[PDB]
Amino acid sequence: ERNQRKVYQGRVVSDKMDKTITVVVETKKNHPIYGKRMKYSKKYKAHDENNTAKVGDIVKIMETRPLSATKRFRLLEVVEEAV
Amino acid sequence: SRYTGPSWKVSRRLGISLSGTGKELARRPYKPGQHGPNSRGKVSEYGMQLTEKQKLRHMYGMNERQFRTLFIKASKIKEGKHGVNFMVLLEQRLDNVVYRLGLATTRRQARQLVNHGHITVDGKRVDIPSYHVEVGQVIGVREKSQNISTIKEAVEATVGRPAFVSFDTEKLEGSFTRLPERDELYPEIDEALVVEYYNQK
Amino acid sequence: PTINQLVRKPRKSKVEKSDSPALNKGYNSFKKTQTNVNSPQKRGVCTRVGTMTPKKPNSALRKYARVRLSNLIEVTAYIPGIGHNLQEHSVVLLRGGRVKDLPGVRYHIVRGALDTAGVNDRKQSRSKYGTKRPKA
Amino acid sequence: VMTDPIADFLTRIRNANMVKHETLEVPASKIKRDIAEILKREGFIRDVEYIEDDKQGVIRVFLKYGKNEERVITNLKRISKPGLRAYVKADEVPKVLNGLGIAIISTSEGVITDKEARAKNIGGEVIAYVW
Amino acid sequence: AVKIRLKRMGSKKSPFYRIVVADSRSPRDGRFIETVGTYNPLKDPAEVVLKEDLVLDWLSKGAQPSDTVRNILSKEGVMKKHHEAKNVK
Amino acid sequence: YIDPKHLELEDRVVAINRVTKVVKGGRRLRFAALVVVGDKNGHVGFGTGKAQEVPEAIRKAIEDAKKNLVEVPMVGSTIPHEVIGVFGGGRILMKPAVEGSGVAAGGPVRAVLELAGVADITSKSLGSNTPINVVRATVEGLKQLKRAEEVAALRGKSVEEII
RNA sequence: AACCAGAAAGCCACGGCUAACUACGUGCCAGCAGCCGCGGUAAUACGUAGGUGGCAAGCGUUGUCCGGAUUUAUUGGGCGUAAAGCGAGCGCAGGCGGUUUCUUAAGUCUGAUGUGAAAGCCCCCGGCUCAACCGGGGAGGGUCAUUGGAAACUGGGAGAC
RNA sequence: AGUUGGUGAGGUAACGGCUCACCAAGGCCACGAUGCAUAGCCGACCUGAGAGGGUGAUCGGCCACACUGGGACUGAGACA
Repeated sequence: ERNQRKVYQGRVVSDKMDKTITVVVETKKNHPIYGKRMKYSKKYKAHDENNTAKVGDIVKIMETRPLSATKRFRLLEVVEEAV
Repeated sequence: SRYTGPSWKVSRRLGISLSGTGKELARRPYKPGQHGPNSRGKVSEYGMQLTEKQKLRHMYGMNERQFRTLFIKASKIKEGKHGVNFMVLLEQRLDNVVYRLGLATTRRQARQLVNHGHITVDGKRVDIPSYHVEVGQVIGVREKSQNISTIKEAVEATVGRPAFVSFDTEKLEGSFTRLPERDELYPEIDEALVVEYYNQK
Repeated sequence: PTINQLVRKPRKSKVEKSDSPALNKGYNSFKKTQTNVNSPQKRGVCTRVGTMTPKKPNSALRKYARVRLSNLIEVTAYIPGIGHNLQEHSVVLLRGGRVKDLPGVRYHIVRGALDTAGVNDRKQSRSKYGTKRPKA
Repeated sequence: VMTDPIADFLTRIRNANMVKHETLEVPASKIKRDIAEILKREGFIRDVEYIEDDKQGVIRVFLKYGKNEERVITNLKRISKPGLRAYVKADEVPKVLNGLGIAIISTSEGVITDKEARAKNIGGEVIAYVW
Repeated sequence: AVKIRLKRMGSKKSPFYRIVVADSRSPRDGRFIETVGTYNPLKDPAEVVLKEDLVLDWLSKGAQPSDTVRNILSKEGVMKKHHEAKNVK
Repeated sequence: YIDPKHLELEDRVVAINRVTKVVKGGRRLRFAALVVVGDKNGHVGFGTGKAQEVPEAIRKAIEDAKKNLVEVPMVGSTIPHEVIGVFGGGRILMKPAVEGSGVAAGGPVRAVLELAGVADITSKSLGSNTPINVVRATVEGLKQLKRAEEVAALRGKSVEEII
């Protein structure tokens, strides 16, 4: 650790694939011309080891290196899970 | 050319003192052309502003293209007024230091003498007509031959030595005295139509 | 309107026309392409020349010529003045400008700018019509 | 549906000012009382009193009229209406009528005027003008 | 193969150079890394204005000045101080 | 308010109109002018009349115009603040300016502003352009113009904590 | 450095907008025009005459882009009759939301640090006998990036009326 | 439909469906995917009060092309 990466929060949508979850980070921007707070979403694909998290967990992830055919972050910590 | 007539037919249509009562009036105020013995209608407010501009153009003979740039830089103060400080900056010309102080007689004596290079200033020969003369700048009249008597023929009939620039005789030294106003230098009238002509030009 | 109705509508604009659409060559070589070519003037060859009558309230015989250009499009044109240096089957160079009382024409030719020559007596307005100044 | 209470409060002040009488009854809450205190210490209001049993307010407003039946508060309008929120940084703070009026800014320390805002280098959300 | 050298910035007949460090692949007036001092060709003696914490700390990084640049920067004895003072070790 | 005709005057004719009334047989036709009147120190007014010749019509307009006089409060020979006046389509924007920057105003509004003693101002017509409603909206806007000592003396507070 | 003002001035319009004229032969034809519009003994729109009127080796014309245009109006527009409330209802998704306690701090503001190449447009000062050329400084190039704080308002969680 | 993931091997200056062999059917989309058409991008330039609108030719930076389309070799470096 002589140089930091970028860590992102978010929750989980779907993880039907092996060793792989799907993380949605989420924020609000402005319209460039008008002014209200539009919201939007992305779908990352982060690598997991051994089926840790499930559907609906807030989890956080880190930028890693190119790990597969574009699934590129590593899971850190199941934070808050419900059923 | 910078002059395209007798300066009599052209200055008839205007008929103004030109400018600070340097008087040449013999038979100016009757009408030019061959509409002259007959009458004419009223004047639009565009025409009055046009005659104001053409008045301040046949006075000096200079250009449009430098009047704009000299007009812009009077907002360098930024706590004060523009066209008044423009009227200040309009007379720090090397031609204006000749005329409004008492270095020689007339503005065309200034400009003809500074059109070929027959003056010196500050240490070497110069030729630039529109030099931004500043405070403490001894302007000479080619001191290598300034003791020809026509120079001292010109110095004696003084235009005026106000508190904006002082004058000395023995060396022809002119130095900016104090920060003037409108009431002293060109008392006091003609400004209004020029700045109106250059607002939406 | 309101705000998020202007978000999901793009708030469009009011695209302008032109006035001289035969000065924008819809190309004819090699493979007969389109414009890149915003022009001040074109040339062409005349195909018939004659006269036509104007609208209300005027009453004369306005003289015209129909000229097909380089860009393979045919537009009628007007010929100015009394006495013309541009006639049947020659090069002719075009201005852009519409004559009002005539219907169905929006170009008139320049004349004095090619093979054509120009003025004879207008010593004050001699910019138009092609002829050098008599220098006395 | 009463989808904004602050605009209701401000239109009640304008409607009471326009037909020129002295009292005003407002079902009220915490931000309304705070901007009432802002206007009171800035004196656009003559006086306020507070009466609450269990519910919204009410705040009774004692308006101000001049000594020859003239009106001292002349207009009043919102800025950040709910749907287009408006935020102003600490060196974009407006100065209305060359400072002749004031402006209500909900800063990160609370609800103050613009002069107190520029004397702390804090922007924030602008609620409304009054002048 | 970095190489500190000149860069011509004239008008039409009156040049004005700036001593600048650039890779040799780059053109005469293209990019560089930094501008280390300058020199009027005209008006001998024209000044070598420097911070001179750059030349001393830049040839020590490893660079090679050209013909004119070395033969005017030898007037401050720059690397001779340095490889004199490589005995500091 | 009961307007004293004791200060000086100054005049400028804004516009004249030749105006008809069709009657049986011929056509009646009348002239009608529009003249603002001021002292260029803070009392300006306007008025209009109509007649069948220009000098009598402008005499009637001046004679009408001497019954309306307006404050036009000043500070530093410039408006205190922003003014937007509205009268039947005359939206007229006015705004204080920098010292010496001139008058930025067209025909039927420069004659109002210059004849009151203002030299640092911006203006823009916005909507109506017929010369009567422009002048009426101009004076309607200047009527809305407030004053420093007024606003400082209205509330129980004083001046110099609001500047 | 010996002698000259000699070698050495140009171009389009004048019915209104449009400041910038008067008069002569031309005769609903020949013609002119950016818009309004002129032509049958008048064209103050063809030629002539002096003028008049404009920038400083130029001057008119064609074509293209921005302004004036609040004539896409966020700043900054509207819908009774002028263009413009669907023939009317039920409702998925979406937009927006009563009062209050605690709490997170996504949005919020702010301190410090890193960068926003060189040349440009600026400003100050020098030289180029004044245009152009170079020099050192600064807002100028972020909705930036990291690190530290506030919980007033809107999101979020636990509750309360 | 090598499309998305896992296992193993090969290969590359190195990670990786980049390529193979096997197993499971995944992935992207109204926050506009896929399809058609136009266009090199930027410092900047013109214009405007400003928000903006238009353009990317002189000079500087990057990318891409060598009659048209493929393919390798030498070489630290080219698919020249």
